[PDB]
Amino acid sequence: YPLNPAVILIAIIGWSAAAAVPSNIPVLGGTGLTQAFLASIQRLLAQYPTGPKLDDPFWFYLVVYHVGLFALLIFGQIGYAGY
Amino acid sequence: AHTVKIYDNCIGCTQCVRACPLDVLEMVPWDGCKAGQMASAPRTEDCVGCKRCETACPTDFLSIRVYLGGETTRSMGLAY
Amino acid sequence: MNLKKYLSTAPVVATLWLFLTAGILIELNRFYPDSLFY
Amino acid sequence: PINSSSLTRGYLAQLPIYRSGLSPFLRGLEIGMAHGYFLIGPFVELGPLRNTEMKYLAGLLSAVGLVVILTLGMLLYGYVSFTNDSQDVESLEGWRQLASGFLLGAVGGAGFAYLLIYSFI
Amino acid sequence: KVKVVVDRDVVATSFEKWAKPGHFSRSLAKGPKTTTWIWNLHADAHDFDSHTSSLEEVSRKIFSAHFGQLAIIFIWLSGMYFHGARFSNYVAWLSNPTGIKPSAQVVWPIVGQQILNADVGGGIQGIQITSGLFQLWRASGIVNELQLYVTAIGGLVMAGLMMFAGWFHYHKAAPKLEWFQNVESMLNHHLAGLLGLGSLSWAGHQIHVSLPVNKLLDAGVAPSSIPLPHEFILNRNLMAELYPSFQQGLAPFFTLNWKQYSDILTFKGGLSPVTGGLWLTDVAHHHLAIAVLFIVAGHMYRTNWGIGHSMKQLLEAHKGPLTGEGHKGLYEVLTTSWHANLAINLAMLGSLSIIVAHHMYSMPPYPYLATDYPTQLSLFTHHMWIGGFCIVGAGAHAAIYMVRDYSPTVNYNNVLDRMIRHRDAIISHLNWVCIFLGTHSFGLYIHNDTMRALGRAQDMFSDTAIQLQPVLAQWIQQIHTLAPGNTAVNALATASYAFGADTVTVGSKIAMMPIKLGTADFMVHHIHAFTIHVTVLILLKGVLFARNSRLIPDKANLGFRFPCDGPGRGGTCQVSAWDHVFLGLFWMYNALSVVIFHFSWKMQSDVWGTVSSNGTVSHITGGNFAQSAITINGWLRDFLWAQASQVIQSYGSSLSAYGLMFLGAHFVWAFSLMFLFSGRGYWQELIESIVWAHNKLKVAPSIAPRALSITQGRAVGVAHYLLGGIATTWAFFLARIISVG
Amino acid sequence: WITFYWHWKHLSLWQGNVAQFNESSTYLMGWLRDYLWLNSSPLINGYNPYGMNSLSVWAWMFLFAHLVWATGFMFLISWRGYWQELIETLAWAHERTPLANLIKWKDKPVALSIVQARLVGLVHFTVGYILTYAAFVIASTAGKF
Amino acid sequence: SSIPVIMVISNLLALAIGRYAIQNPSNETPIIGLNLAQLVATTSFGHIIGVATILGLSNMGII
Ligand code: CLA
Ligand code: CLA
Ligand code: CLA
Ligand code: CLA
Ligand SMILES: CC1=C(/C=C/C(C)=C/C=C/C(C)=C/C=C/C=C(C)/C=C/C=C(C)/C=C/C2=C(C)CCCC2(C)C)C(C)(C)CCC1
Ligand SMILES: CC1=C(/C=C/C(C)=C/C=C/C(C)=C/C=C/C=C(C)/C=C/C=C(C)/C=C/C2=C(C)CCCC2(C)C)C(C)(C)CCC1
Ligand SMILES: CC1=C(C/C=C(\C)CCC[C@H](C)CCC[C@H](C)CCCC(C)C)C(=O)c2ccccc2C1=O
Ligand code: SF4
Ligand code: SF4
Repeated sequence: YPLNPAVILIAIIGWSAAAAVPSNIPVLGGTGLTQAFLASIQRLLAQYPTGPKLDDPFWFYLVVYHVGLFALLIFGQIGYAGY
Repeated sequence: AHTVKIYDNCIGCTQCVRACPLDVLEMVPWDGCKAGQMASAPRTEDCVGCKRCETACPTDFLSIRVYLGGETTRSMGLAY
Repeated sequence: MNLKKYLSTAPVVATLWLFLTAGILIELNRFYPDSLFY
Repeated sequence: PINSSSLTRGYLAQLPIYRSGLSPFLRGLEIGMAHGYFLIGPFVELGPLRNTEMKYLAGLLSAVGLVVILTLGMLLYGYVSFTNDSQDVESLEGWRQLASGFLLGAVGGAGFAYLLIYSFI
Repeated sequence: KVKVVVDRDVVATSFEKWAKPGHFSRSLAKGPKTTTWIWNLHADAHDFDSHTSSLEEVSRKIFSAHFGQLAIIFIWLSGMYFHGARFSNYVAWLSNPTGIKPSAQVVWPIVGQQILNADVGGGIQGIQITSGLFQLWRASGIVNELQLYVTAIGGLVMAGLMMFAGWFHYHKAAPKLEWFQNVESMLNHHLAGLLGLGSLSWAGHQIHVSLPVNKLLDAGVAPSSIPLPHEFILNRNLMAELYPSFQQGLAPFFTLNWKQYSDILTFKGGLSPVTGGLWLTDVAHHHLAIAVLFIVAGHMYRTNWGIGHSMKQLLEAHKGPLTGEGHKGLYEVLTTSWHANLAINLAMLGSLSIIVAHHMYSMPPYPYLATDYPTQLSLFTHHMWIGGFCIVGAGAHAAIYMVRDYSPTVNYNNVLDRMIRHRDAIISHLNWVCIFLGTHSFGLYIHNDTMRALGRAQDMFSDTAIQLQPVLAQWIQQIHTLAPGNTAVNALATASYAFGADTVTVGSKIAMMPIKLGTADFMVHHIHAFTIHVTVLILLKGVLFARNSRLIPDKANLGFRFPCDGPGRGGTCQVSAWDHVFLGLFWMYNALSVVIFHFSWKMQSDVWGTVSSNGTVSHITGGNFAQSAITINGWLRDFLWAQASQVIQSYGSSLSAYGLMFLGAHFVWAFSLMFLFSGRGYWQELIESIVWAHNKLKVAPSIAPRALSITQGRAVGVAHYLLGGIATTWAFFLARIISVG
Repeated sequence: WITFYWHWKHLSLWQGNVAQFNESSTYLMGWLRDYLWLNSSPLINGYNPYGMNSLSVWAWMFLFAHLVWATGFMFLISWRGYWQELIETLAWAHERTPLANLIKWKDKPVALSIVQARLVGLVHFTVGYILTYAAFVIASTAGKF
Repeated sequence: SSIPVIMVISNLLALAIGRYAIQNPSNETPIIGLNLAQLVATTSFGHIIGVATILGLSNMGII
């Protein structure tokens, strides 16, 4: 297994740029997934002690980002290792 | 260990010896039956007491008999 | 002759005999209902 | 970096039970400290006196109670398992020193966890 | 390459072998000397790969036997339609779906059994049915008894054709092995031809018959006054009145102006407020979308024209560095073993029956199903049981594959071989997970029983004490509630009201509403996780150790089904793969019993019930699940004891058959324990004394009486245990829900 | 059967409703409904969501006894070979688990013997049978009078 | 007007994709160089791609 930690560098920029496309409107904004997700952490780390509720869409921006990131980086391992 | 005995009504068919998965039994020369051979149980230290030998014995009643005795690593069939 | 041998097999004759038996008992209770004594 | 063998046995090698140089007592002591410290947690927060003034005391005493049973268990194991006696852990003398280490460690570790929660309540 | 090749006039049609019991087996053909032979005849009758070594001859029996099964299914369906036509209140029920109880079984007046002809309404007396046939037939647009009669006759003609085809493809035109091994062709045809065209042609029925009939029924038109289905096809103006898109005809389909069919093909979600069923315009569109998917899917596999995938090439390509030769060999395994295929197919069909159970209660697909609580409870429970049995069967056939069909040459360093090579790691970890799940799921109930009994309600796992909120399930409910207009932009309403949003009522009765998950729901879900992991432990252990263990190194030679390898090695009772299936059945029974009890109680407590004019929900068991379902005592008292009231008070009423069957089923269950707890050695010795008495009176039979085999004792035991246990719940459920629902 | 009969006949006598026994005892639903189901109510309400009373111990014992009875079925229905094969994997796992594999059994763990499991199964069955009825016969009578 | 144009392009692209995509193309056809089986296969793909694209742009109010 060649490893090469640069797979993680491509996994971030590769997914983030693809996820930063402008969407329609609701429970996202129209900016994108990342722009909503990076805005969700900004207004949550502002109140560092008191964490999010189940009502908050942060939990959706977390799962759909990570389940997209983990998908893009796992398929990143197979590609670099198995040319 | 288990005790395996061969009684005189043994017809020397070899079926018990063929059935034994532990090689406990063997056929020995004997004038007592037409087959000219009798089952023997020389290696009963290896006998697990599965009674495949008795299942195979065609005589009524059995000519080979397994008396389950004191358990050992070998007789309990333990690979640990 | 082979069909008749089949119809003489245990389960067929048992089915037909117990059908006939059940029919007689059912029909006796249809015409003589609620017989608690002779 | 193999992961299965290299990182596994590399990590395991540095654990107090396996680490080269340690006397049975210091292996025990390190194992004790680690266990005593975390073992107080469930008793403090989920025990029958968790919503009383005795929440923390009850939690500490319970942990010491459990640790005593574990140490007695250790001693019984060693007595039964090791008829032979030597300085190494897997021996009558070594296992008793390990047990002594574990008990001191775990009572101290428990005590230390109790001290920090009182310090930073 | 893909060709039809058959042998002609391969088996003469003669009654000769009918008069020769056990002709099919070399061991049985000689006939009985003992009663064991009679059982063996039946146990072996369908074990075709034991009769002959020829894969061709096995395949041909299977294909022909399958037609026998379809023939029987057609007789059964025909029966259901004929009973609907002749002995039902279906026509009356169409005019009052909420008021009349569906009934399609009338009992004869004999020995007082006519008490079972219940006051169901619609001018008949009969047994209330829970199969949901009326809701199915109403969804299909059936309004009169002629339509049901003609379907029943059609069914008998299909049964006849299936019998002819079974006979024909065994006796006259038997396909060769190479015909059956056309898996690529079979999958193209089954995907595009069976599922694709099935769904397309059904969508056709829905758009042309179901839609117009149900729209007029839902508007309140008298079913007799509704135009017959063919009038909607003949007169397009009739159809255009109901769905204006029919003005534009098929021009919008060929021109890709598909939005014109927004009236007939919708994405409304939710339920009809009239019927409490899925919108049939949603269902018609679903079936169109599925049909396309399946017709497209069935172009995947290479047949006679170069294009398409080799399933062999696909399997062999899916090879990584952690899984050796990967899926190499599996194409050979699945083209040479019927049991391998039956293993997969039962796993998926069984798992499908369970998915169907969950989807059909929560998204009630049929009109007036949701508020027919007997039907809802019956359909969920039924499809759970069928699913459970199929999954255990998957275990049986996976293990039969391992004993009879597995070769190390085919499975060399492939995923199957590699699994066998760490069976100890697999089973040790699953064992551990079963102990972890059992202690931390069932332990919570025992903790709770103990704390409640000790007067320590504040020390319990409950919504009001130590809360275990199923926060992930709660979070998923929220996402599904927020879906319409958001992540499902064109969906007007939720897939299911089970997830959130509104309470749907039909009359006063609740069709569906949000199913709130709390501590009681968290706890029972971990029981389900637990009971499923253990069942998997038993069946998977059966498969991975089918051929050998450290205990029995030559287990494959002893076969799939054998009682033991004797009392030695400490005792080897129930080492066989068959005995794992035997044990798997009890755990499946355990697992699914708790599922259908969870369902029954949760739905009665928190979902089903009445909504007043004020608009206050009164549930059947008034929300007792949250505080009662967190202790075993609560299950015993507030579920079994409380809800058994209906079945045990049923004597002298139309539900008395359920009371009788409740006791009858308890009897059969208890009777099973005689077989499960005993051994044939006792029974053979008892029979010796009974045989002595017959010999004394010169009335001993030539067919020597034998105690059942060790294996048959177990088979009889588990069969009566399951029959008794399941039939008990059946009587309990139907008596309960027909009374209170 | 003997003790059920004694108890129901006496419950009916003591209540002054001999007619209940006389009419209900001639069919088995009468026994299930008018004896077992009817008299279970005080017992199973020994504790409930609303609180607990002096019958809580009989309610808890009752469930305990049903559990013990059912645990017996495991030993009576599932026989040795299943268990010995499972124990083999657990022995395998223990020896290959780091830290844990420093600890050694002195006695090789094996599945219970064929006869042992009959005895252990019968003891759970018998204990469950006795404690279940003890809790019922005491709590049903104590709860009623 | 846009529907025939997109459909012809999608069919022509699927035909071009087909020359590289299909295992062992014909090259015994005057201009397209695919056999009838492959022509039906590619045009079938071109229809699915065409219908899906058209419905994509129609849903987005582009055509
Ligand atoms: C089996 C599951 C189960 C669970 C989870 C609980 C939980 C609880 N019980 Mg109950 N109880 C149970 C079953 C259970 N019980 C049963 C079967 C009975 C018999 C009737 C009882 C009878 C009972 C009584 C009489 C009492 C309790 C009490 C309690 C509470 C405190 C117990 C305590 O201090 O534990 C101590 C726990 C530990 C020392 C450790 C637990 C295990 C650790 C956390 C595992 C960690 C593994 C880790 C992740 C591995 C990582 C390794 C590496 C990677 C680093 C707690 C809420 C008490 C209470 O007051 O209730 C509120 C109490 O008085 N229980
Ligand atoms: C119509 C007349 C007919 C005749 C004379 C034959 C004759 C024969 N068939 Mg053929 N066959 C037929 C129709 C016929 N078949 C049909 C309709 C089918 C499609 C199912 C087949 C498919 C078929 C197969 C797959 C096989 C045969 C075989 C045979 C031979 C042995 C059959 C035997 O012993 O069955 C006697 C068995 C029965 C009478 C039981 C039949 C069970 C039926 C199908 C289902 C019963 C319904 C339901 C389950 C009942 C439940 C009731 C409840 C009490 C539980 C014999 C030459 C076998 C053979 O070995 O030939 C060389 C063989 O393997 N046949
Ligand atoms: C369009 C093609 C087509 C269709 C519809 C089917 C359908 C079926 N096959 Mg398959 N099969 C096919 C092609 C097809 N096959 C090909 C090419 C092969 C060789 C590669 C196979 C090899 C095969 C085997 C080996 C087996 C099957 C079996 C089945 C049945 C599975 C059980 C089921 O789902 O019952 C669903 C039942 C129905 C939908 C009712 C009966 C339908 C009948 C048979 C007619 C359907 C088609 C007809 C054109 C309809 C006309 C419509 C009308 C309006 C004009 C099912 C009837 C199994 C079986 O049960 O065989 C008896 C089985 O063992 N098939
Ligand atoms: C109520 C009846 C009952 C109970 C309690 C058990 C229990 C068990 N079965 Mg058995 N089983 C049963 C009926 C039962 N079975 C029957 C009738 C059959 C015949 C079909 C079987 C056949 C069978 C098979 C074939 C298998 C099982 C397995 C299991 C184990 C599952 C793992 C687990 O959860 O362990 C944990 C224990 C429990 C959940 C029981 C109670 C736990 C309590 C509440 C918590 C702990 C209490 C604490 C330690 C007590 C201290 C008190 C003390 C100091 C006095 C578990 C030991 C499987 C197994 O071994 O999995 C690894 C397995 O493969 N069973
Ligand atoms: C989450 C996570 C995890 C886990 C974790 C863990 C597992 C941890 C643990 C930890 C621990 C478990 C710790 C502990 C500690 C302890 C301590 C810190 C102690 C100390 C003590 C002291 C300080 C003292 C003592 C004493 C006294 C006091 C007295 C006398 C005696 C003596 C001396 C003993 C991991 C990593 C996997 C991964 C990532 C994430
Ligand atoms: C209920 C029931 C029944 C009934 C049944 C029925 C009555 C059925 C029907 C069915 C049907 C009646 C079907 C149909 C079908 C059809 C189809 C499947 C078609 C299709 C077609 C297509 C696919 C097309 C194509 C195309 C294209 C794509 C291109 C252009 C042109 C066209 C359009 C031509 C019975 C009796 C069995 C009994 C049991 C139950
Ligand atoms: C009760 C019991 C028996 C005894 C049961 C036997 C032998 C089966 C009884 C046979 C029944 C009664 C059918 C025989 C009926 C004849 C075919 C006659 C029919 C007459 C008419 C109805 C046609 C065992 O042999 C056995 C073996 C292994 C484990 C447990 C047990 C077990 O529990
Ligand atoms: S099977 Fe019996 S008769 Fe044959 S050799 Fe062995 S002991 Fe003798
Ligand atoms: S008790 Fe029965 S199953 Fe167990 S070893 Fe003996 S003969 Fe075999």
